[PDB]
Amino acid sequence: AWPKVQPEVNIGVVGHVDHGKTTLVQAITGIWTSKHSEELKGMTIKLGYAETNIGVCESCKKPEAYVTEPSCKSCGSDDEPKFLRRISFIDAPGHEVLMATMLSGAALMDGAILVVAANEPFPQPQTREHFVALGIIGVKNLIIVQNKVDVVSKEEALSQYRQIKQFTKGTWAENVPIIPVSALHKINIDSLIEGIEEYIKTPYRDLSQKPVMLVIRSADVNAPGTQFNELKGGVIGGSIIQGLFKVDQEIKVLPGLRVEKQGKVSYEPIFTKISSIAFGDEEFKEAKPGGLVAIGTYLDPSLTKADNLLGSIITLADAEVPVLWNIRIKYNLLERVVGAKEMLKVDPIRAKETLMLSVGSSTTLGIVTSVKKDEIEVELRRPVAVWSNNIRTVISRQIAGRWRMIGWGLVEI
Ligand SMILES: Nc1nc2c(ncn2[C@@H]2O[C@H](COP(=O)(O)OP(=O)(O)CP(=O)(O)O)[C@@H](O)[C@H]2O)c(=O)[nH]1
Ligand code: NA
Ligand code: NA
Ligand code: NA
Repeated sequence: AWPKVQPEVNIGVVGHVDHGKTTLVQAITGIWTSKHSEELKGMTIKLGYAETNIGVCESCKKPEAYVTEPSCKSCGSDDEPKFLRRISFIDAPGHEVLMATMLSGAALMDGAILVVAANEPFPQPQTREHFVALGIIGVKNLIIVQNKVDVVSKEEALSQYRQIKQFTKGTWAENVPIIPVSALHKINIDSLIEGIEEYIKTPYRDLSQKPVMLVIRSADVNAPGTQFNELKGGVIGGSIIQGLFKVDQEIKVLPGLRVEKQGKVSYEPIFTKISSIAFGDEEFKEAKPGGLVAIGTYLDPSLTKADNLLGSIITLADAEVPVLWNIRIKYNLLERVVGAKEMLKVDPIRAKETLMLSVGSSTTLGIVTSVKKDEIEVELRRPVAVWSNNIRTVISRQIAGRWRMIGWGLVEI
């Protein structure tokens, strides 16, 4: 029997609307992440999450030898496959109005799959925008998956293949592989598993770093395999980006609970202890980077699920983490509005304007109070928890009623 371990790597799945991201995750994991019959009142808005084990049948033909279940009967072997690792997928919504959600999920990714529909002109707006965001944030362990190849001839697929290679030529993604599949009919998925093992290696983890977990609200993610057992108290979900946490460790939620004392709005950190640690349906004594973890606490559930709880990160109780209402950012602007149907030119940052800041897994609006050539200073509508000095931020500006990614930078403390 394969061992029960936590997922050790997060693979993002991004791409233009309806290109088949959720169906590809289902092809790999067997899990349909988005309740898709109807949603709220015309797309999925939450992140999708699913996990799978990955194995390989030793004396069997590749790529068919790679498996996602402990069986080798498909290749004539009577042995169990060799367990390789457990992986997880962060499924981001494709709609252009939901870019903040993609950026929030991109903070959790160790690698990424860019889904490109073979029956659509390349590149579509969010194909370009999700690709640029990946390079901006540093998720450069990328596989480009040519989905829906069942719809088109081998000629048309190869034609689009050459377009993608020319698009990536001269960029950081020049050597990125392109793997054609049919997610819906599960064709050539084995070559994608092989590509994942070859191009999305599990990253080195510095397990001595100060433990930091980026929180994902329960209402912002669909994780069918994970469940909130809250007999001991509220459960907080998210992903560990550095260090490790253990059961019985004293922790704090930052910035914390909104409090208005005499008309003064502040955020009080919430302290608790880790009652339990869960990945999917299994309990663990420790939690490392990789996978969506469920941190069981002793807090009352009405607190952990409250909208007034600005729970952006979790750290150890005695960790030093500034919570800033004002931040300075060494920024860089793009050359063009990438996610629009027509690529506008981006105007420079001007004082007194409102910008959207993606920091870790949170999004915050703020007022520019100082503009320089390579630095800005922002008055934040809500504080952000800054656990390090080299923290990436993505800058967005509202254009035509839609927030569009215009630049990036580093939060300087
Ligand atoms: N013919 C064919 N259709 C596919 C394939 N993969 C997905 N589709 C179809 O495309 C449609 C959208 O697929 P879905 O996986 O939901 O796309 P999505 O990208 O997750 C939608 P969103 O961008 O809102 O997240 C569905 O009808 C699905 O059946 C494929 O490999 N071949
Ligand atoms: Na599986
Ligand atoms: Na990362
Ligand atoms: Na084809």
